This record gives sequence, structure tokens and C-alpha cells, in this order.
Amino acid sequence: AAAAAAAAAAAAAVAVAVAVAAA
Amino acid sequence: VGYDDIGGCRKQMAQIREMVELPLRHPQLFKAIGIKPPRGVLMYGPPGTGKTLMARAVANETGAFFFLINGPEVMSKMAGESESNLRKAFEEAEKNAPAIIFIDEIDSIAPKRDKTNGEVERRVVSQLLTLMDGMKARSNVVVIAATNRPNSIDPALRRFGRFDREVDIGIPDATGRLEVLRIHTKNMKLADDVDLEALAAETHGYVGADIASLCSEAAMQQIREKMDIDAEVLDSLGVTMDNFRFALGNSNPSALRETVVESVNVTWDDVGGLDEIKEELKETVEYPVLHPDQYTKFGLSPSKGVLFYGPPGTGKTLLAKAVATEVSANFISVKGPELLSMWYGESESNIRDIFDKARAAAPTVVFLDELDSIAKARGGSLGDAGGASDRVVNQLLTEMDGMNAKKNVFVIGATNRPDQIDPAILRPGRLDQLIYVPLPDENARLSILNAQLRKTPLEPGLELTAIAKATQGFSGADLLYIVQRAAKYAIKDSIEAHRQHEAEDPVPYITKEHFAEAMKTAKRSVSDAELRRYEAYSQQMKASR
Amino acid sequence: LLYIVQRAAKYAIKDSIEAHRQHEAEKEVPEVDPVPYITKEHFAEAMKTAKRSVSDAELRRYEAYSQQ
Ligand SMILES: [Mg+2]
Ligand SMILES: [Mg+2]
Repeated sequence: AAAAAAAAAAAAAVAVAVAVAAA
Repeated sequence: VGYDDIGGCRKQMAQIREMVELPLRHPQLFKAIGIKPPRGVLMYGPPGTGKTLMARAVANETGAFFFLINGPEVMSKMAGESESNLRKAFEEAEKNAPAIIFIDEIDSIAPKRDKTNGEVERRVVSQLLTLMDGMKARSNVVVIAATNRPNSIDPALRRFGRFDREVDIGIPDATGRLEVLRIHTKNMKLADDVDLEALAAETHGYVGADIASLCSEAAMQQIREKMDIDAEVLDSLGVTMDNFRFALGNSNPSALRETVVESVNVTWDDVGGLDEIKEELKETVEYPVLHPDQYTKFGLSPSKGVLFYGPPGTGKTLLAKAVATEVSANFISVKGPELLSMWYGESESNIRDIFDKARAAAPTVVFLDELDSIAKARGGSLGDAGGASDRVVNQLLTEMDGMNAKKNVFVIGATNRPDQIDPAILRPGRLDQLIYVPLPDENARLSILNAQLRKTPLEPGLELTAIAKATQGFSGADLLYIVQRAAKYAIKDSIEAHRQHEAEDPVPYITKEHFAEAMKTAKRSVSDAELRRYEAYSQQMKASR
Repeated sequence: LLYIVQRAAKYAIKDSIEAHRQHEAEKEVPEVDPVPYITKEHFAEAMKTAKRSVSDAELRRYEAYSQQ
């Protein structure tokens, strides 16, 4: 007989950064 | 359970009862009209509202067959067994008699089929679609579903033939909570003093199970009052009204259980001066929430927002604490920069979540401390993080004024730099009244001094008029510093006196000498530059006049 | 304009509630308010608290944008 299987691998997110100017 | 258990939703009880009974009591009438009735319904709303209670009531009262499916129960490990279980369930329901299927927590078995990445779930949802509609779809059976997130269902499932009618079992009203209380207090023994109408009025956001929890807690308090077993105490319990008051003062709505504020204890007499501003705040907060008939008589919605601005320490956060503690409406104390996040969009997601809680547990008051931190001008910052602050202020603008319902949200902002606020926030409709909180005058400084000295013993001859006449530019914080210095010198005197006593009560009051010699280092916090800046801002506001 | 009319209504409800409280007190020792309609005095003494939403700088910027 056959059988099934569950799988949950990962995820990927995106970040936000702050910069500094010199006028 | 029966129809006398579910309370506070007359429309939904009638709609579900007719839909489930009338096509199963007078089918001939529906053959006479010609069309078949709706046959699938999805109950949705916040948790603890009565969806499962309604399902239980229908199962108990209706004499037809009833089959219950919890969500995950259908799935199994062997390949293609879940669909076999669903087919078997539908066949069992159909074969014996006309029947009612109830699927609890459909969100587990009906994803959107577009964001999911599994296989078995997508075949289980497809099998559900075929069973609900297609060749030999269903005969003399009705399907009820219950969910907390109706948006997590694939739209193809929510079309006519599968789930045509959507009942919205939402938060009750004052009358609904009164009816629920009357239902839940029908079996216990109550003392005559209890008045459920006032209790329902003060339960501003409680939904369903919340009321039950309140009752249980009150009863437990009564049990632990007369337990300090003979039938003498087994009889004559008598849940007093004080028990209910204590349980209501202790519990909070489950919706706001996530953001429960720490219990700070201040009172209105703690706020010295600003009597007219205190009365204005009372008037703007308590009238819409207690007297809606007059507002609907005039046919206008109430005023909601308010913004305090002034020199630091004049008492803005103090007013906010007073509102939090001595007002019947729920309080959401929110920090300025707390809601920001490194990720993309999570700031606005958090803001939307906070306002969703506020509008859910209405009437609600939300305190925005240092509004200039998150709501600054737009586009001024050249080097930015992708305009995240700009998106945050735009989210605030749309959430405080947009395609909303305007039921009951009271926003109070507190900032000492009113020039850095976006002008789009200062317009009426969002923050419609701007209250300047100026430096106290002599009659306000004396009031403040009494306010903070109301729990302190003092020498009988100590008059505070000299101190008030002597502080001219001081603020409430400065008067606080003066009293703190006097108290610390008193503590020093007490400690040295005790040391002298044990070398081989000494001081019961704050002496005039303690105050005089603690007034040596008295200082005015706000400089003339800042005072002139605030005066210029007020005069620019009045320049429109 | 919404703000001014709202303040006038707020003063009117204040008058109504104080009149009702006085009526209840004198009953203790029918019409609900002395006048169900907003009076001219409500507008007269609700005008002391209105402002103008947009400054002349913002108005000038919008005018320049329209011109260009
Ligand atoms: Mg339930
Ligand atoms: Mg503060």
C-alpha cells in the first residue's frame, strides 16, 4: 500500500535599511 | 441547549432557524413557490460569539440527522484516504434521511488553493467542490460551516450552490449583552442588589464567552469570600453586586487581552489645575458613549480626536493616565516608535492590526504618545529607507479617515513639537481640536502642590501660598522635584535620628525647614526660548483670526 | 465646516442634558429639551474655537502646482 507525507521547508523575507546623506 | 441559550443575535437566529427548519417542515410550500432554498451557509465572526453554540442548538432542537466534521479529522496518512472519508461522510448523511452537515473550522480544510503549495489539501478541496456541486451533487441535505477568517477560503467555494448565504455573527450590542447576561444568570442564585442593566452598560466590549467568564469569576470571588461542609454555608451564598464589580474591574475583553495595559493607579484629583481642559475631556469622551439618542436626534456623528501640545511635563501623559484609569471605555496605550519594524510593510500591518482591535472592541480610546515620532512631514527626508515613514503616515491618514465605519474610536495625541506634525493630521475629522496646555499659574501651582501632597503629612502651620508665589515659571514636573527634594531631606533627618537613637517616631512631618532648604536647588525646566516658541505657535494659530 | 457644526451640536446636547437634569431634580423635589432645535446662540458661541485647516503656504504650493 502507498502512503503520503507532509513537508514544510522554509520562507524568504525582505528587509529595509536606512542610509545617511552628506547634504 | 435550545433557542433560549443563544442570545443577542435575533436576526441570525431567525435566519438560520428558518433556513434549516422551513425547507424540512413544509417542502410542499417550496415546491409551490418553485425554487429550492439556500442550502449552504458559512457563519463567520470574531471568536467566542456563538457560532458553535448555534450549531449545537440546531443539532439539539431539529429532529433530523446531524453529522459533524471537525476540520483536520478528515485527513489521514494513506494516499487518497481523506477524499474517501469525505465521500463516505456525504454518502452516510444522504442515504439514511435528510440531514445537516456541520463543518467546524472550515479554514483548515478550505484554503485559497492559490497560495498553498501542498498536494493532498488541494485534492481535498477539489473533492469538496465536486461533492457540493456537480453530477449528483446533493439531495435533501443542508451544509453549515463555521469560520473565524472568511477571507481564508477560496472564492470558488463561496459561490451559489456551495455556500450561497453568509450570516455575520458579530459582536453584540448593549441590549445583546444584557440578554446574554440574563441567560447566563438564570441558573445561579443572585442577591437582590444586583442590577444587570448597569453592568451591561459598563461591559463595553465583551462578546459572548467574555460574559460567561465574568459571571464565573464573580461566582468564584463569592466562593472565596464565604470559605474562610455544612449546609449552612452550602445554602445562602448570595452573589453580591460587589462580586460582579470586582470581576468586571479585573477582567478585560479577550480581544484586547493581547494588548492589556499595566494597571496604573491615578485619579482626577491627582491632576492639579487644568479644570476646564479636564471638563472638556470629560465632555468629549462620555457624551457619545452614554447619550447616543441625542446625537441621533440631531443627526450628527460625534467628535473623536484631540491633540495636546505644550512644554514638556505640563501634564499630557498625566491626562492620558487619568483617562485610562477613570473612564468606562477601553484603553489602548500605544507607543510612538514601538510599531516600526525592519521588514517591508510590517509597520503598516501592525498599525492596521491595532486599529482593527480598537474598532472591534468599541468604544475605545487610543493614546498616541509623541505623535511627531511616527507622523512627521511627508517627503522632507531626502535619504530615507524607501519612504517607510511616508507610508506609515499615509496608513494613519487612511485608517483614521477612509472607508471605515466611524463607530467609536477616540484618538488622543501627545506631542511637544506641534510644528513637526503633518498638516494632513491636524485637519478636523482626524484630530479636530488642539488643546494647548500652558504653564500653570499660581492658582494652578497651589492645586498641583495639594494634588501631590494629598497623601503626605505636613506641619499644621505649613502654608503653600508662599511656595506658589515663589515659583513663577515652574511646571508640574518642577513642583514634583521640589516636593521630592523636601521628602529626601526629611528621610535623611529620619535616618540620622534613628542612628542617634540606636547609638546608645522622631519625625512625623515635612518641616518648613525641609521645604525651605530643599527649595535652594529649585529650577525652572522650560527656558524662555521654548516658551517663546510655544507662544509664537499659539499666536500663529490665532493669526487666522 | 464639519467641525463648527459638530461643536454647535455638542453645545446643544450639553444644553439639553443640563435642562433634563434640572427637570429631573425639580421633579424629585413631555418635552425633552427647552428647544429641540439648535439655536443661533449655539453657533454664536461655537465660533470661538474654529480654525483654518490649511496654511497659506500649503495653499500657495497647490496654486503653483495648478499653474504649472
Ligand atoms: Mg465555536
Ligand atoms: Mg509625556
